Amino acid sequence: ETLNGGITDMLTELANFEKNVSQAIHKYNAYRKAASVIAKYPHKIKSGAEAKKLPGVGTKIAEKIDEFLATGKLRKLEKIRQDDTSSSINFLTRVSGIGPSAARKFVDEGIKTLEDLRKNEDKLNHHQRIGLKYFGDFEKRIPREEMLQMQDIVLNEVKKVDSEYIATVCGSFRRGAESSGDMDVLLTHPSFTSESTKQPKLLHQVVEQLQKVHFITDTLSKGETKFMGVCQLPSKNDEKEYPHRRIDIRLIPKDQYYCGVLYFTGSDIFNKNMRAHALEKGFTINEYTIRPLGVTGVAGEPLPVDSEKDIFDYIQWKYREPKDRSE
DNA sequence: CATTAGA
DNA sequence: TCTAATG
Ligand SMILES: [Ba+2]
Ligand SMILES: [Ba+2]
Repeated sequence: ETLNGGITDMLTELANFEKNVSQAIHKYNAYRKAASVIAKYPHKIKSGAEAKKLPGVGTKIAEKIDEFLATGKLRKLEKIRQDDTSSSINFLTRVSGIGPSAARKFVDEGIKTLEDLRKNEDKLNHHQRIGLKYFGDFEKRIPREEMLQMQDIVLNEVKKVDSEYIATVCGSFRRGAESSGDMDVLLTHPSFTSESTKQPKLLHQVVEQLQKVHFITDTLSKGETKFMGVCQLPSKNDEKEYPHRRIDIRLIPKDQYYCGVLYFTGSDIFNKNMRAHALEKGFTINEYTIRPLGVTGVAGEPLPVDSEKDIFDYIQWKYREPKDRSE
Protein backbone atom coordinates (compact mmCIF):
# COMPACT_ATOMS: atom_id res chain seq x y z
CA GLU A 1 0.00 0.00 0.00
CA THR A 2 3.04 2.19 0.48
CA LEU A 3 6.02 -0.10 1.07
CA ASN A 4 5.52 -1.58 -2.33
CA GLY A 5 4.41 1.78 -3.92
CA GLY A 6 7.09 3.02 -6.42
CA ILE A 7 7.26 -0.48 -7.69
CA THR A 8 3.72 -0.87 -8.37
CA ASP A 9 3.31 2.53 -9.68
CA MET A 10 6.23 2.20 -11.98
CA LEU A 11 5.03 -1.17 -13.06
CA THR A 12 1.49 -0.04 -13.97
CA GLU A 13 3.04 2.99 -15.73
CA LEU A 14 5.10 0.38 -17.72
CA ALA A 15 1.98 -1.78 -18.38
CA ASN A 16 -0.30 1.05 -19.46
CA PHE A 17 2.23 1.91 -22.02
CA GLU A 18 2.51 -1.46 -23.78
CA LYS A 19 -1.22 -1.62 -23.73
CA ASN A 20 -1.81 1.83 -25.31
CA VAL A 21 1.10 3.04 -27.33
CA SER A 22 2.14 -0.47 -28.37
CA GLN A 23 -0.24 -3.30 -28.80
CA ALA A 24 1.67 -5.65 -26.51
CA ILE A 25 -1.33 -7.18 -24.78
CA HIS A 26 0.86 -9.84 -23.15
CA LYS A 27 3.62 -7.49 -22.02
CA TYR A 28 0.87 -5.55 -20.82
CA ASN A 29 -0.65 -8.47 -18.98
CA ALA A 30 2.88 -9.35 -17.80
CA TYR A 31 3.51 -5.98 -16.03
CA ARG A 32 0.12 -6.12 -14.43
CA LYS A 33 0.28 -9.48 -12.70
CA ALA A 34 3.70 -8.69 -11.32
CA ALA A 35 2.56 -5.26 -10.28
CA SER A 36 -0.24 -7.21 -8.65
CA VAL A 37 1.91 -9.68 -6.73
CA ILE A 38 4.64 -7.23 -5.78
CA ALA A 39 1.78 -5.20 -4.19
CA LYS A 40 0.70 -8.04 -1.96
CA TYR A 41 4.14 -8.80 -0.69
CA PRO A 42 4.57 -7.88 2.93
CA HIS A 43 8.07 -6.71 2.81
CA LYS A 44 10.00 -3.87 1.26
CA ILE A 45 11.55 -5.19 -1.97
CA LYS A 46 15.24 -4.62 -1.59
CA SER A 47 16.36 -5.85 -4.86
CA GLY A 48 15.31 -7.49 -7.99
CA ALA A 49 16.56 -10.78 -6.84
CA GLU A 50 14.23 -10.64 -3.92
CA ALA A 51 11.35 -9.50 -6.05
CA LYS A 52 12.22 -12.01 -8.66
CA LYS A 53 11.45 -15.03 -6.39
CA LEU A 54 7.93 -13.96 -7.13
CA PRO A 55 5.44 -15.43 -9.41
CA GLY A 56 5.40 -13.57 -12.62
CA VAL A 57 8.43 -11.85 -11.70
CA GLY A 58 10.91 -12.51 -14.22
CA THR A 59 14.31 -11.34 -15.32
CA LYS A 60 13.07 -8.49 -17.30
CA ILE A 61 11.02 -6.73 -14.55
CA ALA A 62 13.39 -7.68 -11.77
CA GLU A 63 16.01 -5.86 -13.79
CA LYS A 64 13.75 -2.88 -13.94
CA ILE A 65 13.26 -3.07 -10.11
CA ASP A 66 16.96 -2.75 -9.45
CA GLU A 67 17.41 0.34 -11.69
CA PHE A 68 14.52 1.95 -9.91
CA LEU A 69 15.65 1.06 -6.49
CA ALA A 70 19.21 2.10 -7.23
CA THR A 71 18.48 5.40 -9.03
CA GLY A 72 15.22 7.00 -8.19
CA LYS A 73 14.02 6.67 -11.82
CA LEU A 74 13.96 4.52 -14.87
CA ARG A 75 15.13 5.54 -18.37
CA LYS A 76 12.36 3.66 -20.33
CA LEU A 77 10.04 5.42 -18.21
CA GLU A 78 11.74 8.76 -18.77
CA LYS A 79 12.06 8.07 -22.49
CA ILE A 80 8.33 7.19 -22.79
CA ARG A 81 7.20 10.12 -20.63
CA GLN A 82 9.12 12.28 -23.13
CA ASP A 83 7.91 10.49 -26.32
CA ASP A 84 5.69 12.80 -28.33
CA THR A 85 4.04 10.08 -30.17
CA SER A 86 3.39 8.14 -27.11
CA SER A 87 2.26 11.32 -25.35
CA SER A 88 -0.07 11.89 -28.18
CA ILE A 89 -1.74 8.65 -27.81
CA ASN A 90 -2.42 9.14 -24.17
CA PHE A 91 -3.96 12.37 -24.88
CA LEU A 92 -6.35 11.58 -27.82
CA THR A 93 -7.64 8.84 -25.74
CA ARG A 94 -9.27 11.37 -23.34
CA VAL A 95 -11.65 12.16 -26.11
CA SER A 96 -14.83 10.24 -25.39
CA GLY A 97 -15.19 7.93 -28.26
CA ILE A 98 -11.39 7.49 -28.88
CA GLY A 99 -10.00 4.31 -27.52
CA PRO A 100 -6.40 3.17 -28.28
CA SER A 101 -7.01 1.72 -31.63
CA ALA A 102 -8.32 4.97 -32.82
CA ALA A 103 -5.62 6.94 -31.13
CA ARG A 104 -2.92 5.21 -32.97
CA LYS A 105 -4.66 5.51 -36.25
CA PHE A 106 -5.27 9.22 -35.68
CA VAL A 107 -1.66 9.72 -34.91
CA ASP A 108 -0.74 7.75 -37.86
CA GLU A 109 -2.43 10.23 -39.99
CA GLY A 110 -0.78 13.17 -38.20
CA ILE A 111 -3.74 14.13 -35.92
CA LYS A 112 -2.18 14.65 -32.61
CA THR A 113 -3.89 17.59 -31.21
CA LEU A 114 -7.27 18.86 -30.12
CA GLU A 115 -7.27 21.33 -32.99
CA ASP A 116 -6.03 18.54 -35.29
CA LEU A 117 -9.09 16.84 -34.44
CA ARG A 118 -11.16 19.82 -35.25
CA LYS A 119 -9.67 20.40 -38.60
CA ASN A 120 -10.64 16.89 -39.32
CA GLU A 121 -14.05 16.58 -37.88
CA ASP A 122 -14.87 14.42 -40.80
CA LYS A 123 -12.54 11.65 -39.91
CA LEU A 124 -14.50 11.30 -36.64
CA ASN A 125 -17.73 9.44 -35.78
CA HIS A 126 -20.79 10.94 -34.09
CA HIS A 127 -19.60 9.61 -30.71
CA GLN A 128 -16.12 11.16 -31.09
CA ARG A 129 -17.82 14.18 -32.54
CA ILE A 130 -19.70 14.88 -29.42
CA GLY A 131 -16.73 13.85 -27.35
CA LEU A 132 -14.85 16.44 -29.21
CA LYS A 133 -17.52 18.97 -28.94
CA TYR A 134 -17.73 18.56 -25.29
CA PHE A 135 -14.17 17.77 -24.44
CA GLY A 136 -14.03 20.38 -21.54
CA ASP A 137 -17.39 19.72 -19.88
CA PHE A 138 -16.63 16.01 -20.20
CA GLU A 139 -13.64 16.39 -18.19
CA LYS A 140 -15.32 18.59 -15.52
CA ARG A 141 -16.74 17.11 -12.26
CA ILE A 142 -20.41 17.20 -11.29
CA PRO A 143 -21.25 19.07 -8.00
CA ARG A 144 -23.77 17.10 -5.94
CA GLU A 145 -25.57 20.39 -5.79
CA GLU A 146 -26.26 19.80 -9.55
CA MET A 147 -26.66 16.10 -9.20
CA LEU A 148 -29.53 17.10 -6.99
CA GLN A 149 -30.90 19.42 -9.59
CA MET A 150 -30.49 16.77 -12.26
CA GLN A 151 -31.94 13.93 -10.30
CA ASP A 152 -34.97 16.18 -9.64
CA ILE A 153 -35.83 16.71 -13.15
CA VAL A 154 -35.19 13.17 -14.09
CA LEU A 155 -37.55 11.83 -11.63
CA ASN A 156 -40.12 14.34 -12.77
CA GLU A 157 -40.44 13.39 -16.34
CA VAL A 158 -40.05 9.64 -15.50
CA LYS A 159 -43.06 9.84 -13.26
CA LYS A 160 -44.62 12.11 -16.00
CA VAL A 161 -44.77 9.57 -18.74
CA ASP A 162 -45.73 6.67 -16.54
CA SER A 163 -46.40 6.63 -12.81
CA GLU A 164 -45.45 2.98 -12.70
CA TYR A 165 -41.71 3.76 -13.39
CA ILE A 166 -38.92 3.31 -10.97
CA ALA A 167 -35.71 5.22 -11.36
CA THR A 168 -32.67 5.26 -9.25
CA VAL A 169 -29.68 7.41 -9.50
CA CYS A 170 -26.93 5.05 -8.54
CA GLY A 171 -23.13 5.56 -7.98
CA SER A 172 -21.16 7.73 -5.51
CA PHE A 173 -23.91 10.10 -6.04
CA ARG A 174 -26.12 7.57 -4.39
CA ARG A 175 -23.40 7.07 -1.69
CA GLY A 176 -23.36 10.79 -0.64
CA ALA A 177 -20.26 11.86 -2.58
CA GLU A 178 -19.59 15.62 -2.77
CA SER A 179 -19.20 15.26 -6.51
CA SER A 180 -19.78 12.91 -9.35
CA GLY A 181 -18.37 12.32 -12.77
CA ASP A 182 -21.54 11.54 -14.59
CA MET A 183 -25.03 10.48 -13.92
CA ASP A 184 -26.16 6.85 -13.55
CA VAL A 185 -29.79 6.11 -14.01
CA LEU A 186 -31.00 2.54 -13.29
CA LEU A 187 -34.45 2.06 -14.70
CA THR A 188 -37.20 -0.40 -14.34
CA HIS A 189 -40.83 -1.12 -14.77
CA PRO A 190 -43.16 -3.93 -13.55
CA SER A 191 -44.31 -4.58 -17.05
CA PHE A 192 -40.62 -5.67 -17.67
CA THR A 193 -38.73 -8.51 -16.13
CA SER A 194 -36.67 -11.59 -16.78
CA GLU A 195 -38.99 -13.29 -19.41
CA SER A 196 -41.59 -10.64 -20.34
CA THR A 197 -40.40 -10.13 -23.90
CA LYS A 198 -39.23 -6.61 -23.55
CA GLN A 199 -40.89 -3.35 -24.27
CA PRO A 200 -38.03 -1.35 -25.82
CA LYS A 201 -40.42 1.48 -25.88
CA LEU A 202 -40.14 1.39 -22.11
CA LEU A 203 -36.76 2.84 -22.62
CA HIS A 204 -37.69 4.93 -25.62
CA GLN A 205 -40.63 6.64 -24.02
CA VAL A 206 -38.44 8.26 -21.37
CA VAL A 207 -35.51 9.34 -23.42
CA GLU A 208 -37.97 10.99 -25.54
CA GLN A 209 -39.46 12.68 -22.56
CA LEU A 210 -36.09 14.05 -21.32
CA GLN A 211 -35.37 15.42 -24.85
CA LYS A 212 -38.78 16.94 -25.16
CA VAL A 213 -38.02 19.10 -22.37
CA HIS A 214 -34.41 19.75 -23.28
CA PHE A 215 -32.75 17.80 -20.51
CA ILE A 216 -31.17 15.55 -23.11
CA THR A 217 -29.26 17.19 -25.80
CA ASP A 218 -27.48 14.47 -27.58
CA THR A 219 -27.28 10.91 -28.21
CA LEU A 220 -23.96 9.06 -27.95
CA SER A 221 -25.86 5.76 -28.16
CA LYS A 222 -29.40 4.54 -28.03
CA GLY A 223 -30.30 0.87 -27.82
CA GLU A 224 -33.26 -0.96 -26.48
CA THR A 225 -32.01 -1.19 -22.94
CA LYS A 226 -29.20 1.13 -22.56
CA PHE A 227 -29.27 4.70 -23.58
CA MET A 228 -26.02 6.72 -23.25
CA GLY A 229 -26.02 10.50 -23.78
CA VAL A 230 -25.32 14.23 -22.90
CA CYS A 231 -27.58 16.57 -20.72
CA GLN A 232 -27.68 20.08 -19.44
CA LEU A 233 -29.43 21.99 -16.65
CA PRO A 234 -31.46 24.79 -17.86
CA SER A 235 -29.20 27.78 -17.94
CA LYS A 236 -31.13 30.03 -15.59
CA ASN A 237 -32.02 33.63 -15.95
CA ASP A 238 -28.76 34.10 -17.85
CA GLU A 239 -25.15 34.95 -17.12
CA LYS A 240 -24.57 31.31 -16.15
CA GLU A 241 -25.14 28.35 -18.49
CA TYR A 242 -24.49 24.77 -17.48
CA PRO A 243 -21.80 22.36 -18.57
CA HIS A 244 -22.55 19.44 -20.78
CA ARG A 245 -22.92 16.35 -18.67
CA ARG A 246 -22.73 12.67 -19.63
CA ILE A 247 -25.65 10.70 -18.64
CA ASP A 248 -26.64 7.03 -18.92
CA ILE A 249 -30.08 5.41 -18.53
CA ARG A 250 -30.70 1.65 -18.70
CA LEU A 251 -33.68 -0.63 -18.65
CA ILE A 252 -33.98 -3.45 -16.18
CA PRO A 253 -36.38 -6.29 -15.54
CA LYS A 254 -38.17 -5.18 -12.34
CA ASP A 255 -37.16 -8.60 -11.14
CA GLN A 256 -33.49 -7.69 -11.06
CA TYR A 257 -33.47 -4.02 -9.95
CA TYR A 258 -32.30 -4.09 -6.27
CA CYS A 259 -29.36 -6.30 -7.03
CA GLY A 260 -28.37 -4.20 -9.87
CA VAL A 261 -29.07 -1.18 -7.79
CA LEU A 262 -27.21 -2.58 -4.86
CA TYR A 263 -24.39 -3.51 -7.02
CA PHE A 264 -24.13 -0.26 -9.05
CA THR A 265 -24.36 1.73 -5.84
CA GLY A 266 -20.97 0.21 -4.77
CA SER A 267 -18.52 0.91 -3.43
CA ASP A 268 -16.33 -1.43 -5.37
CA ILE A 269 -15.11 -2.72 -1.99
CA PHE A 270 -18.39 -2.69 -0.13
CA ASN A 271 -19.58 -4.88 -2.85
CA LYS A 272 -16.67 -7.22 -2.93
CA ASN A 273 -16.86 -7.48 0.79
CA MET A 274 -20.65 -8.04 1.12
CA ARG A 275 -20.31 -10.48 -1.74
CA ALA A 276 -17.53 -12.32 -0.06
CA HIS A 277 -19.85 -12.69 2.96
CA ALA A 278 -22.91 -13.92 1.09
CA LEU A 279 -20.49 -16.90 0.18
CA GLU A 280 -20.17 -17.84 3.75
CA LYS A 281 -23.78 -17.14 4.44
CA GLY A 282 -24.50 -19.84 1.79
CA PHE A 283 -25.12 -17.48 -1.12
CA THR A 284 -24.08 -15.87 -4.27
CA ILE A 285 -24.49 -12.31 -5.38
CA ASN A 286 -23.99 -10.76 -8.76
CA GLU A 287 -25.21 -7.78 -10.72
CA TYR A 288 -28.55 -9.53 -11.23
CA THR A 289 -29.43 -11.95 -8.66
CA ILE A 290 -28.76 -13.87 -5.51
CA ARG A 291 -28.66 -17.56 -5.51
CA PRO A 292 -28.36 -20.08 -2.70
CA LEU A 293 -25.33 -22.23 -2.69
CA GLY A 294 -25.59 -26.02 -2.87
CA VAL A 295 -22.83 -28.07 -1.34
CA THR A 296 -22.02 -30.11 -4.58
CA GLY A 297 -19.74 -27.18 -5.30
CA VAL A 298 -22.34 -24.86 -6.75
CA ALA A 299 -25.99 -24.26 -7.16
CA GLY A 300 -28.72 -22.05 -8.69
CA GLU A 301 -32.22 -20.69 -8.13
CA PRO A 302 -32.76 -16.95 -7.68
CA LEU A 303 -34.24 -15.87 -4.43
CA PRO A 304 -36.82 -13.16 -4.67
CA VAL A 305 -35.87 -9.51 -4.12
CA ASP A 306 -38.26 -6.55 -3.52
CA SER A 307 -35.77 -4.23 -1.89
CA GLU A 308 -32.14 -3.58 -1.03
CA LYS A 309 -33.21 -5.06 2.35
CA ASP A 310 -34.15 -8.56 1.06
CA ILE A 311 -30.69 -9.09 -0.23
CA PHE A 312 -29.47 -7.88 3.21
CA ASP A 313 -31.81 -10.10 5.16
CA TYR A 314 -30.74 -12.96 3.05
CA ILE A 315 -27.10 -12.82 4.06
CA GLN A 316 -28.22 -11.80 7.52
CA TRP A 317 -26.36 -8.49 7.62
CA LYS A 318 -26.87 -5.00 8.87
CA TYR A 319 -28.77 -2.81 6.50
CA ARG A 320 -26.22 -0.36 5.46
CA GLU A 321 -27.44 3.00 4.26
CA PRO A 322 -25.92 3.85 0.95
CA LYS A 323 -24.25 6.66 2.95
CA ASP A 324 -21.99 4.25 4.69
CA ARG A 325 -21.59 1.68 1.89
CA SER A 326 -18.11 3.07 1.69
CA GLU A 327 -16.45 -0.29 2.26
C1' DC B 1 -18.79 -8.35 -19.17
C1' DA B 2 -22.48 -6.76 -21.74
C1' DT B 3 -24.22 -3.36 -24.82
C1' DT B 4 -23.99 -0.49 -28.90
C1' DA B 5 -21.87 1.57 -33.55
C1' DG B 6 -20.21 0.70 -37.44
C1' DA B 7 -18.07 -0.89 -41.47
C1' DT C 1 -19.90 -10.52 -38.41
C1' DC C 2 -16.49 -8.72 -36.02
C1' DT C 3 -14.22 -5.53 -33.55
C1' DA C 4 -13.87 -1.09 -30.82
C1' DA C 5 -15.39 1.67 -27.02
C1' DT C 6 -18.14 2.58 -22.71
C1' DG C 7 -18.93 1.42 -18.01
BA1 LIG D 1 9.91 -15.97 -10.99
BA1 LIG E 1 -11.66 7.40 -24.06
